[PDB]
Amino acid sequence: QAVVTQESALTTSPGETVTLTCRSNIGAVTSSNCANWVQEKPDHFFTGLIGDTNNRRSGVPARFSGSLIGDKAALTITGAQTEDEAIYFCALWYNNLWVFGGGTKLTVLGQPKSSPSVTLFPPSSEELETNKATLVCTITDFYPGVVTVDWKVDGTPVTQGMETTQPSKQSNNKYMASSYLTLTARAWERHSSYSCQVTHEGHTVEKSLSR
Amino acid sequence: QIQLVQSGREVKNPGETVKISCKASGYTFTEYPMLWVKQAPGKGFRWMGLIYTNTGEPTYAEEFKGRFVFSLEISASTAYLQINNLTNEDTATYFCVRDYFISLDYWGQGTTLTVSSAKTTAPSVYPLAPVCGGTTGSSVTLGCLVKGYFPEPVTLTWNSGSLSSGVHTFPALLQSGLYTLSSSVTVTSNTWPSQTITCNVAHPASSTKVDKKIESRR
Amino acid sequence: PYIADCPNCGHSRCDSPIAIEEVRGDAHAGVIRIQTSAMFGLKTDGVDLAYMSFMNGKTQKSIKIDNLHVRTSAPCSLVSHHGYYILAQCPPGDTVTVGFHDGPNRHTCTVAHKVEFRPVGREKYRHPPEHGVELPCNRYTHKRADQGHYVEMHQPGLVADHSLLSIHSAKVKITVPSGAQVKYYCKCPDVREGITSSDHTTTCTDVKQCRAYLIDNKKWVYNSGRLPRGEGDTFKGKLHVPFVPVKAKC
Repeated sequence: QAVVTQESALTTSPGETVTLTCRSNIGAVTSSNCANWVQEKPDHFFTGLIGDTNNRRSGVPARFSGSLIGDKAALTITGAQTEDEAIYFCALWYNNLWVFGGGTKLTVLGQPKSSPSVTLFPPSSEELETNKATLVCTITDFYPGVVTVDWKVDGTPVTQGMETTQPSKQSNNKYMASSYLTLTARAWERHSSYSCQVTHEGHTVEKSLSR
Repeated sequence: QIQLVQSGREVKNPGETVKISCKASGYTFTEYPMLWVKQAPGKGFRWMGLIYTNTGEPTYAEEFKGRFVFSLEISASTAYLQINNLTNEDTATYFCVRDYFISLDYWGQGTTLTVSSAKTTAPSVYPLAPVCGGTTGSSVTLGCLVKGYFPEPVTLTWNSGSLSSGVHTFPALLQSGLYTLSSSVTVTSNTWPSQTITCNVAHPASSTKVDKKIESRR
Repeated sequence: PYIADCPNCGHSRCDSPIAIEEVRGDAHAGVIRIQTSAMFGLKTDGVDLAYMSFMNGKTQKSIKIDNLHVRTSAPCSLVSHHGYYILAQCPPGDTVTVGFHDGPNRHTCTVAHKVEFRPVGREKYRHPPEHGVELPCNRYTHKRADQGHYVEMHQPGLVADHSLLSIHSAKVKITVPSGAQVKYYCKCPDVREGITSSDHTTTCTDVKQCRAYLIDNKKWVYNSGRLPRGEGDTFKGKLHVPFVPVKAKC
């Protein structure tokens, strides 16, 4: 019966100072709200940063500090780093329960771009023994995390049969994704040239197999 | 130091019950109670309640008083979430968390539930070896395709888990009523096919375990 | 220095540290022995009877006695203080009305008590003269080196202090004086005893439905009727009275 509000997204560059805020719909935030700040890195990875407004969890870099600014709780990153790019959630206590904010997606300049590593595999034979054939195109270590995957059977853009996952964040903070093109044992044996084309930060990478 | 490791992700058809465990490490269980948080797919983070790991009394958020029941295997430093008469809109991830320092200091890994009607289909595990010709670089990428299973989850390792560096496991995705997953691994060109590289797959719901060694196409 | 509920504390019933109990207009010499709930005398620690320690907050304030006023129908004359207790030469009065001046505030305390001063003798004066015969009156001493009686003085019970119950930005937040023992729960279900450092409150939110308590029994008290019992035990603390009634010849 209280609504915590946070900035939606904030973009900064390595070395800058950035402030995230946490607003309560009922009134000014005070020390009896024990503002907590939590960080979510990709992979459902949670860590606590600050608690009780300004207590930094142990092993959280000092570039992170909490405080009350005006009528709201604030988190300041002093010397933001590339590693700080994540979702920050604030939590406020209200005498009997906790209310979490919507979280702020923070983007920090860094991590020089990285091209994808693409590999296309042929349907294995145990699978061709099922009267099925699935060409797997794996794409890993790319950043920025956005790609376009296009399949081309025998020179012709396939347009049905393919499925491409959504970019998932790896540990190093780069992304990955795979695309599947399912044919029939038979569709397989028919056509002759398969190719998985991946477009990333303007360059294209085509990986073709030959049956 | 502090590790809260949670159970793996379940699939359950509407109406069922689930018991999600949270095994605590590094602290004295008894002086720090447990927060249960629901991060629903879109919606963001929500406090489900707190359990006094000393007395055993639970607090539920009003949204959670009813089908939700917190309990603890005190003795083993485990806290547990049980959601009875599962509703389809309970698919989400649930985190256990330690309340300390006027807030929460450590969060668990999460246990994701997918409430969904469906039978039980064992996966087909297929080796992904490089193209029949050449493939000559400083390294080499092999793969493993886990196709057509239900429900979640499956676990996948490489060489019983001794080969973890250079691995990309790709989140399972639903296609035509079944889940499909895949994984790649990259090693130096001297390692393979000199040394054996094996994909290990388990599907608990069907009691299926498959070990598939990646063999050269010729 | 105990604090209790003065009955007509300037306006009405406050809680003054100098809350007057046990008025004794029972002697003859124009004198009354009084007990404040405040313990003036030495400071908190060790020095100078003529200083002044009452309770402000949960805390003492061991400072100078500068502007004490006992009074009745007329302003009385102090005789001596020791402990919780003051002796003062008063005239007759329907009431008794006590008060110092901290300096920012008057901060007095007043009470009903039938007072008279018959001198001993077949003369019914209203006041002691300068001359006349001496004969065996009843009267209290000036002094402190006194053991002729002792009153029970065991612990305080708890006391309220809602300055503790702050807010943790959504939850009601208790704290502690110095690690003292704060006895805590709210109408809702949360922590049920409270023997703690600064806790929070998971369940309730409102300050007005919680147990702001101070089990702070490092120093005993007088066993005033305006004390809540320390429920645990009859702790020790048998403690003398200074102002014994003695057989002075007024």
